[PDB]
Amino acid sequence: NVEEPLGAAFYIAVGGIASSFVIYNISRPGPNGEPSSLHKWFSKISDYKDEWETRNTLMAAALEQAAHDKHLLLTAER
Amino acid sequence: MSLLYVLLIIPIIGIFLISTIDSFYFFNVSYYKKIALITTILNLIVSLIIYILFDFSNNQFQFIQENLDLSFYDIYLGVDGVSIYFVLLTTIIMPIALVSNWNSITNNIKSYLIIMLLLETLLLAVFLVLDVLLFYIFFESILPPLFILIGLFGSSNKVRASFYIFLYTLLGSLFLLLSILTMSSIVGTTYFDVLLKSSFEYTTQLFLFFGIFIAFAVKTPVWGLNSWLLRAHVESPLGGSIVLAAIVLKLSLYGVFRLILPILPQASLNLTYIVYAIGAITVLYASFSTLRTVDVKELIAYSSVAHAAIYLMGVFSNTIQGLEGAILLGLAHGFVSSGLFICAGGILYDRTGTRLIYFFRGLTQIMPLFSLFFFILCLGNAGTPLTLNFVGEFMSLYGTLERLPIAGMLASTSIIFSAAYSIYMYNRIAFGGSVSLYFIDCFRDLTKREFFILFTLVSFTVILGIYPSFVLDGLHYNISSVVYGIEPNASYLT
Amino acid sequence: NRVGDCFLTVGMFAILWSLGNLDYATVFSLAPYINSNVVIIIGICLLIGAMAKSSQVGLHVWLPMAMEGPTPVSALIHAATMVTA
Amino acid sequence: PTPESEAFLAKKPQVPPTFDGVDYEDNKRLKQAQDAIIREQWVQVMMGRLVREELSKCYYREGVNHLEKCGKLRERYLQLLANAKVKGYLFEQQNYWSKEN
Amino acid sequence: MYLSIIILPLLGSVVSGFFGRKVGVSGAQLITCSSVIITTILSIIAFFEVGFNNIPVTINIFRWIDSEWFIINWGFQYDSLTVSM
Amino acid sequence: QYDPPTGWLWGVRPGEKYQNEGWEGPFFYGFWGSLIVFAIAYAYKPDTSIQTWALEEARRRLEAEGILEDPNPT
Amino acid sequence: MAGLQHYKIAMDPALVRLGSMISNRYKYFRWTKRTALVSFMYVVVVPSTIGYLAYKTDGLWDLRAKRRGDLISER
Amino acid sequence: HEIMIDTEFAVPVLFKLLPFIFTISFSVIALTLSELLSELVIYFKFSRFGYNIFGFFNQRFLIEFFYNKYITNLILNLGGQITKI
Amino acid sequence: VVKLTYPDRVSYPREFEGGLERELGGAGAVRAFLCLDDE
Amino acid sequence: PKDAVHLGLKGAAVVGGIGLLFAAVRTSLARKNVGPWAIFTRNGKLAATFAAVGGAYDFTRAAAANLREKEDWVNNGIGGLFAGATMGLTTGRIPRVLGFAALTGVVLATAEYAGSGLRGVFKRDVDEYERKEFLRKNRRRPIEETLAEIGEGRGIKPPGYYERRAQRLKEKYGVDINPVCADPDQ
Amino acid sequence: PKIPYPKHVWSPAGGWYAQPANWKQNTAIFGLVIFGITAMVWKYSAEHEVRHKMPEPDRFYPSRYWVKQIKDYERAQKEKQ
Ligand SMILES: CCCCCCCCCCCCCCCCCC(=O)OC[C@H](COP(=O)([O-])OCC[N+](C)(C)C)OC(=O)CCCCCCCCCCCCCCCCC
Ligand SMILES: CCCCCCCCCCCCCCCCCC(=O)OC[C@H](COP(=O)(O)OCCN)OC(=O)CCCCCCCCCCCCCCCCC
Repeated sequence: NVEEPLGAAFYIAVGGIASSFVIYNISRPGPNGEPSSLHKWFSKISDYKDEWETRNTLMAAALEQAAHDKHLLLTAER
Repeated sequence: MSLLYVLLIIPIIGIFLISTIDSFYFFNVSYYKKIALITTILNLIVSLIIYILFDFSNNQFQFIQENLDLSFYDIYLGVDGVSIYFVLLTTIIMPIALVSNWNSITNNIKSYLIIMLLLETLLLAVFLVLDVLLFYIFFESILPPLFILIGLFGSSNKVRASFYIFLYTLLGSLFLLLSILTMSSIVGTTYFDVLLKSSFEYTTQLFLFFGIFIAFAVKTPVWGLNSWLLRAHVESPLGGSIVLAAIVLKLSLYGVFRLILPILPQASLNLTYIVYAIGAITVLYASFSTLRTVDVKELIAYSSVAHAAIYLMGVFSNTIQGLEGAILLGLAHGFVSSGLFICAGGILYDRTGTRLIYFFRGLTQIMPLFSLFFFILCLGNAGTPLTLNFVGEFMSLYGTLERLPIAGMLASTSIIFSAAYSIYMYNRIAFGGSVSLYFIDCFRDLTKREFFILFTLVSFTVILGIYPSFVLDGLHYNISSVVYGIEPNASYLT
Repeated sequence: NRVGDCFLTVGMFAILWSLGNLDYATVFSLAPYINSNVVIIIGICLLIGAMAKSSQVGLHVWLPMAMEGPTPVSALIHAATMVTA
Repeated sequence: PTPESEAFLAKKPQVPPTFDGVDYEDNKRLKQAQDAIIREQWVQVMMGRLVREELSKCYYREGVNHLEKCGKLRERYLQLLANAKVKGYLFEQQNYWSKEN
Repeated sequence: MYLSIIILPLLGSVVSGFFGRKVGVSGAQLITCSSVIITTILSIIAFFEVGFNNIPVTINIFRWIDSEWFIINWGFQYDSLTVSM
Repeated sequence: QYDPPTGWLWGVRPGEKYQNEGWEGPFFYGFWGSLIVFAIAYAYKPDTSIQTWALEEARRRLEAEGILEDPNPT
Repeated sequence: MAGLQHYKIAMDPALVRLGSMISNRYKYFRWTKRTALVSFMYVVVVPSTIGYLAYKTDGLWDLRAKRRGDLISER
Repeated sequence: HEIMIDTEFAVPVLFKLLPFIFTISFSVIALTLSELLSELVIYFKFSRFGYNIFGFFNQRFLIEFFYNKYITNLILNLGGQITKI
Repeated sequence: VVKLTYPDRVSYPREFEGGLERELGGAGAVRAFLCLDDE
Repeated sequence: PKDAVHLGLKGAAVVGGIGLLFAAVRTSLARKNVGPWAIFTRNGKLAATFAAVGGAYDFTRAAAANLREKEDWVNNGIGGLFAGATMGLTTGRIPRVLGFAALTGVVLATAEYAGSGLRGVFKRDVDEYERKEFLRKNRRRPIEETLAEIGEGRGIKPPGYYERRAQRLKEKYGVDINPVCADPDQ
Repeated sequence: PKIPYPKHVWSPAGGWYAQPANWKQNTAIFGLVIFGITAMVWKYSAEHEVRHKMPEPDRFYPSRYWVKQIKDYERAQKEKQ
């Protein structure tokens, strides 16, 4: 006469499928290929139009010159 | 402050809190383990944030910080696609490894947590440093904590295991260091964006390859240089084993993508047949000995050797799919070996106190939840499709075949033999009769803790086995940069 | 069956190597033109895989031993559908 | 032609895909060249992927008749398959070649 | 319908297996047999659509493995052989 | 005749309830919560894959040849 | 016996003794004609054979886009 | 590779009905050998020729014997050597 | 025994106008029998 | 050319002389009143073993140069390989014969290949700034220079690869390469 | 008879002779869930299927009643003369 409840795993599976359907639908770009309100935020925050290249170039040249100086000091004539 | 420095700083903060909170509150050890776990969660949250901002098709290192204060040894941090997934693997594995030892560490709990937190910082720094000598410094830094971790928390043979892993790794690494120092002398630095533009002459490349290869074959490990792993991965505490097989084996693989492919292309291509003979021999020999291994944790440890042979052959394939498959297999091995070590070193071992296969049989009858996850993990170890293990094995094996067909054909035999030892070990433990008559007490099934570390690991392998694009899409552009060769009508355009 | 799976994998590897991918339309559209020795390598490879799943004399021994399962399994899996793969 | 998207232009190479007349001490210019060689190889590769897609549709459209009606795509895909491959920039960065040799 | 043939036997299997305690013996048999019989009717309908009218059906959902030249999709083709099998 | 479904989930005997070891909060809410949030965040992440950029140029070049029809002819 | 209390196991002394012999067997290896021959075969001969075959067939074949009127051989 | 025209028209009628002649006769031969004779097969079985024939076919050409001896046990002994020596 | 006694082919090979050459893929592919050497 | 026997005798003398010195120290350090003639009675084998090894070393290296008509590092390897075998011959165990041979052969060959600074080094006597400068920015080389050492194939197909392979394939298999066309209309 | 077994073993598939008293109610919910997922899969299929020949008007082709590709063709073909 014991009854077996559906259980928490039922709601995770059913809820996860339902949530996946809902989240996928609201995240679509819409009828036109126009980014949504949230799409523009993620594109804006991770912009780095030239930041990595600028910093990387400055560091590469500096360690280039530093190697130059050590080569000069290490190969100096006795 | 860079997000990459935050990644290295959070675990040090947790170490500080663990070591000082006795002065603000006998504090319960639950509080200590709560601090360490939340520390790993925040480190994982930061790595997820980095990945959301990360760009998949940039050949500039991302999230770097300008120094402008040059010294003799400065830590420069940067990330690209060939390192971003190893950072994610380290930050996902570390919380699971902490929960897997929540109850089994009974003495010296503060020391255990501080070592694991320090291991997190050091292993992460290996993936993020932008200098070749910085790579050696972080690669070798993990040895003293690993020596102490094994010796304070290991099983009966912990002393011999601790010595083996320390002396093997040191010996191999000393040959890598001599290779790195030669590079540093010719070029003037080991910063990546400078050394990768250098062109070493062919004979220099050959002797540079030897010395870097000796170290990476000790760390892969290749068969015959692998007794340190068969000791250390078994005698280690469970959290140590997960870290040692999920992240520490991956160091030699990520090391190939920084230290051999861009700067030793001619030596790598000319020596691939030596690499492939060793990798082929390792695939067969390790497979046959895994079939005859009677320690359950040693059997899972030996299968790591066979899988690492395939990613090593994929990394020397000089093809896009072989290189991406190598990274895919490395990652898939991290989830699967973590789960199989939890099943053996954490579920069987805690319940029985023994690791001998002769005492186990028919566990499915009383432990259905364990047998369900254990079986799925054993299919992952056999590279069954729908796991990320099939995707990595297939792509790695295809690249090895296309580079050198006889080596790929022998390496392909792993599809037969990995199934053999995985299915044999599963059948003897979960199936193979009624419940073993050596068990006096009955056994409880998985606790909620055991269930949710296995479920989480099994979730990652299956989700990525169905949509491996979640890693490949961020791999394609950067991994193009390590391929060596030309097409006749595609090259030298004008 | 895993022995036959290993040969099917190498045959897929040979298709990928020669044709660039393994969708049916591509393979079947290019088959008349590919090197005849390549067709043999792929063909023999997928024949050996077929031998194991359809229990031909080389790789047959599993199917008689598969009668150890419950009877409706033999009718469905080992007689009518999977043996025909 | 399909208009070049805003996202596409953000990653379009400003330099030709070559290493000739590139000062390797100029970090920015060298990485720009490397990006151009890499991107050009992928375009040729993605071209083959699109040809294969068209060949797939005609095969399932012409059925029995595919051996006669799909030859033009058939030839195109084989040409791309014989020529397009992501080979990296690093051989061409380290090895200069001349036509007059 | 063409996708519904693929997923319906899988759906019944996960209810029978991962929620057997919920449906019991009779619930498991009702769900699996129902989910296989309904799939069989759709297969008979498919055999008429694809085979008798000679209309093959292509369906691609999401890519599985995408590396340079290899693009493998979660994709299904129904042709005369498919519905015959 | 059938039996009532029995068994102790997580080994909790029918009299008692599950006791928290202290890991459940951080693991379910921090570890799994963050992964779920990241997955939602990943739906809105812009595509920066080399394929997407290269497919668009490949389409234009095959539009240039007599392979693909041009939506915007001249 | 090892940290946490585990369940009661009928630890069979023969099986335990067999497990101890396997852990300590390295201490009793000796060079004999048999062991040297086996060790030389597994470590030298078979690997050098695969190495020689891999060497001699390196670059021999390529399958990519090979049609009728062409050869798989490259060398 | 077409043969169907020759199969329909070029095959002599004797070879077309030969299976049915054999089927309708060995069924008589088999049904008569039992329930009517029943000692002849016994005489064959208890001959050394028949005994060996009976055992060979009952033991499935001895393939499982030779597979187990020289493939499966060969691999297990290779692993034994690798682990021990 | 079969090799000694197996009947000769009892029909001339079927011929195809043009050898179905275009519909079998052109001269690059394999074609059908067309006024070729006898067999 | 060189005299293997004459050079080997000198080798035995130099290291036998050192062995005789170590023989004298053992005799001097003896506790019992054995005498001055203990040099060849008790410790005599030590001096003989040393003369045997260094003689064997100088003989076999000198012979190795004569047989190969070359003067390179290898000869110091076989010389050490033979000297190490002679060292192990005294023990009477075959594994010690091989292992001692291997160590002596490897150590002595490694020293000769790298030119150990035990007595001097290969002085460059050149501009070290120019040496490191040239190796540092030799970023791009002529392609032929690479091809001369890795070759063609294995993914290295420089422009004109197909024409050469066509030529190569004809010279070996006697087959002209004419790939078929996939387009019936050509 | 029926085999004895431990009552402490919890298995997701039920165990040994497992049938809850409420099995019909639970089966009804799960069957409803199965219908709901199947319908979503049906909707996806009817929109994303691809054909290269359409069925003739007089032939039994029930997909013509839900598949977007054929529904558009039939609606457009009705505009004749
Ligand atoms: C490949 C990795 C896994 C990916 C797929 C993940 C699962 C997807 C859903 C699979 C179908 C649903 C399976 C239901 C589980 C079976 C019944 C059950 O609950 O077992 C518990 C049962 C409980 O059985 P019980 O309910 O009869 O309880 C009494 C029985 N004893 C005595 C044991 C307690 O445990 C077992 O008895 C068997 C243990 C092994 C379980 C086998 C795993 C089943 C899933 C196979 C995965 C299929 C992979 C596909 C291949 C990949 C494709 C290339
Ligand atoms: C052994 C297991 C093997 C598993 C193999 C993996 C599956 C591959 C084989 C089956 C393929 C079928 C997959 C379903 C295809 C359709 C997916 C779908 O649900 O699409 C609907 C939804 C919106 O559709 P949309 O893409 O927006 O179309 C408009 C575009 N302009 O799109 C969505 O985003 C909704 C996504 C919700 C999840 C999809 C439904 C999943 C159904 C399968 C669940 C099985 C597990 C059941 C768990 C227990 C349930 C009781």
